[PDB]
Amino acid sequence: IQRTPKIQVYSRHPAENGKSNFLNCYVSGFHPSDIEVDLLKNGERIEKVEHSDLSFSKDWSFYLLYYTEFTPTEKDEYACRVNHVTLSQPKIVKWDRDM
Amino acid sequence: RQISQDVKL
Amino acid sequence: GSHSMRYFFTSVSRPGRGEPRFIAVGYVDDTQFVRFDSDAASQRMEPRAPWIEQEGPEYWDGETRKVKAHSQTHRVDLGTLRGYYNQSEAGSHTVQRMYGCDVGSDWRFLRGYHQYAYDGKDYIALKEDLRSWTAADMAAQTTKHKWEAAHVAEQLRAYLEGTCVEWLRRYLENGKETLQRTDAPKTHMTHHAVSDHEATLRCWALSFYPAEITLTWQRDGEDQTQDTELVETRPAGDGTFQKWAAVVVPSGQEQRYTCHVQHEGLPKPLTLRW
Repeated sequence: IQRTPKIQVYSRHPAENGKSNFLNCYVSGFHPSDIEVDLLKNGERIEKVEHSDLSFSKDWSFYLLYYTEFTPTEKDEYACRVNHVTLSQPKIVKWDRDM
Repeated sequence: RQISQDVKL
Repeated sequence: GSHSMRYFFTSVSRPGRGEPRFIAVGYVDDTQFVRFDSDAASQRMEPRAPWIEQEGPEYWDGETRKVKAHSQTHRVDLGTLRGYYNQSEAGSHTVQRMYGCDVGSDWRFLRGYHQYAYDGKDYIALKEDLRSWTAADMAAQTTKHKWEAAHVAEQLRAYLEGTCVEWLRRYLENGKETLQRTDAPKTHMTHHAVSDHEATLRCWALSFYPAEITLTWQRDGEDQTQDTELVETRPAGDGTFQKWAAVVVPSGQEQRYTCHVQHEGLPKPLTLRW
């Protein structure tokens, strides 16, 4: 059984320009567990990204939190890029500070 | 605390 | 309120790319407290919450011994299942296992669990009575018959009703300051419109613990599900959780709508209006 990931991109704390925060990309509901997750700054891959230990929900589907420390600005655009066996091409979700 | 035995399918 | 302790185990075979990788994680309620990664530096069960560090060397040795033995059993299980399902040694496969116990507000036994999955679907599970098994398919009946003969359920029952309950209680007492806390959600409502015709109202719940929460929309005091969106409760990364519920409303009718929040940390449910 294969399941496609759900993706949420959001900050740990309410976003304030010029103040350090954490950028999160939460991927969940997927199977198998093999997944590629990058955080992007203005379309470029962020080098230092950490992640949670693989766990799963009552339906057996996997979830992971990917996160990096960052200082948001008005200029900079952030996103999460995900590839999985269920995806024909990488899926990009932009960070919207109101979601 | 984990269960203290070896369970095999 | 009620509490749980759960362990979650995942092993993945990757032929031509070495031997299987194994990950184990332990939780009390929504707080991870231990981990093991078969390819990580330490090769030991590792702490992930401050209160578990109260446990001594006999514990860390014992839990390390048990989790490593578990990893090796999953390696055996992967071969066993490949045989049961008559599969080649070319493809990648996944074994998962979960077990644990639930207690009520009086910290007494409510329920126990012990179950397995193969390649994303159920394989075998212990029933609520802790005496019998549910086999998911024909292949799993082989495991079922084997476990019934060797009286596995009886041994598991003793753990689930005794050891599991007692150690959950111990953890709750040892980590009282954090595990027994109830952080009520910080709540607010936002308003957004791209047209003259409709607006989105979004009801926010932030910085709450435990993860358990209910967010509902009402219109004129009646529950409203049409034209709503509810996101999965998500981790903030600091031990708290976040959630939002949104509704699309006609321009000029925003005041008909209320957001209702239920959480253990709230003495009574909360009502929000634009």
